[PDB]
Amino acid sequence: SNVPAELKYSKEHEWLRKEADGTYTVGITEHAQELLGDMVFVDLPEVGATVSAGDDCAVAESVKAASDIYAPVSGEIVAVNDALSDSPELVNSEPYAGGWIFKIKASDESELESLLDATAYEALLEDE
Amino acid sequence: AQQTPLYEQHTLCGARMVDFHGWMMPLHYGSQIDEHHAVRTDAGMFDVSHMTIVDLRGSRTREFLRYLLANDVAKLTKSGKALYSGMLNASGGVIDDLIVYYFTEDFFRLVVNSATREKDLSWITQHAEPFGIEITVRDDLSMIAVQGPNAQAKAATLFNDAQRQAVEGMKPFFGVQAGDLFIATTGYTGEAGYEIALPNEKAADFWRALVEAGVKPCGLGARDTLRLEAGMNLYGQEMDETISPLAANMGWTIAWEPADRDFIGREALEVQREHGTEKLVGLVMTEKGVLRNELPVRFTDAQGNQHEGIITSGTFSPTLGYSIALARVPEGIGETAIVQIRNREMPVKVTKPVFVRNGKAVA
Ligand SMILES: CN1c2c(nc(N)[nH]c2=O)NC[C@@H]1CNc1ccc(C(=O)N[C@@H](CCC(=O)O)C(=O)O)cc1
Repeated sequence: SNVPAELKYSKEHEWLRKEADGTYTVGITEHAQELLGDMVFVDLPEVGATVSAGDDCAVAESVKAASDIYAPVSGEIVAVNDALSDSPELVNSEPYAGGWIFKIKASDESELESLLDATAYEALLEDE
Repeated sequence: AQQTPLYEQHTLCGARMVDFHGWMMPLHYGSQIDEHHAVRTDAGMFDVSHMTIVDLRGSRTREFLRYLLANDVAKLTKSGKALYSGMLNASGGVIDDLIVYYFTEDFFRLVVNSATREKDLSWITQHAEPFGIEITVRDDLSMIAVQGPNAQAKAATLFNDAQRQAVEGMKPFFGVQAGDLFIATTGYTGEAGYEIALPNEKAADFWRALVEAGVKPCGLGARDTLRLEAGMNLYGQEMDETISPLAANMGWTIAWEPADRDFIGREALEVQREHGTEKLVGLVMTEKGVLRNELPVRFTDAQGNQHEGIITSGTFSPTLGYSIALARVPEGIGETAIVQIRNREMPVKVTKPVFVRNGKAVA
């Protein structure tokens, strides 16, 4: 539930799911969304944008504040969640499903190789 | 940071606590937008126990309050009648806004903000003294605000027969003691409902029974978006000791008549009314984004001259589906303005300082 088994994780508090075509679907974790509160807008990057790990490339707006969402890995943005324009509350209700933010074609295997796993992640919320 | 007697009930209801002016209070219980929706469509409730309640007794009470306050308690002529008022300093700035309830010629009650408790108590005990008023700080009481179109019906399922009798037919802005409940038709959301004050030791259980009656727990998040939609001020943002009420859309609360009632600040106010003041307006931003506190608001008069006000409160309105704000602006503003967000200039519509009235967008 709170941390699905099959996912990779950043810190950041983002998740990544490897798609069948080798790209990664990225969104924020239940813990990230809980800390955000109800999302009212999200500003998505441009499809075709190149990012480096650590770039701020999307913004979630809640009732209380704006907050940056950072690239978990280096790569090219291949898709963005256009459902979030009408239904931004999907980040809150379905952070691992309907609430995904973007998709990335990763350009660097070593970054991928240091992403946290369901276990290393549950150790990070639990750590503090 | 302190806490209310309800701290436990809040966490049992899933509250996310934050520090609010030295009290741990619920920001929300899961979703502020849902909490806001509940108040607008059904029944929601807020722990308002951190507000200070002051009882004032003695034959000089009415006289004293006619001097302390800028509205005029002589308007209160029916048992239990309440009004809203500012309490000004000698320069006509606002020390606090508050609600006063009239009980008997010799018994009134004030309810003031939490952030302003110490300053107000000192101001009140300072000026009351020569009137010989018996001043009681009611920290022995908690208070729950129950708000929404079914709030009064849900709350009343907890009232015994005498309490139901006491409140039946009760119009807006009245308060009544009925046994150990004080029930008042006051609120900060723009909806009908009650505020109920009762002993601290009974408050946990009343909250529990209210939950069980179908009233949704609502936190500070929703408290802010409801009050802002309703056009209601938040002390420290819409006004403070440097801001005149007539610049904070509280002109309507100043009881100028009878002219022979002097009150603290009246003389300075009279002078300000004559020199003119800035004014509080509503901002509506239909384009994507959210207006935030203290952002500059700019407009250009017919002549090509730029002028600048400030946002006092900004939020997203879940009832409008758009960001709204209150802002203090020079006179002569027109229909539109521009607000600086990040480093881009966002058009806004300028409106009356109220967004939702008797249920709907007042568009
Ligand atoms: C948090 N506040 C508050 C309180 N006292 C009580 N009992 N409840 C409160 O929520 N005192 C301090 C501050 C009061 N601020 C306000 C602001 C607006 C209104 C209000 O109802 N304004 C109506 C006035 C209508 C009338 O006067 O009949 C409005 O329509 O704007 C009340 C208190």
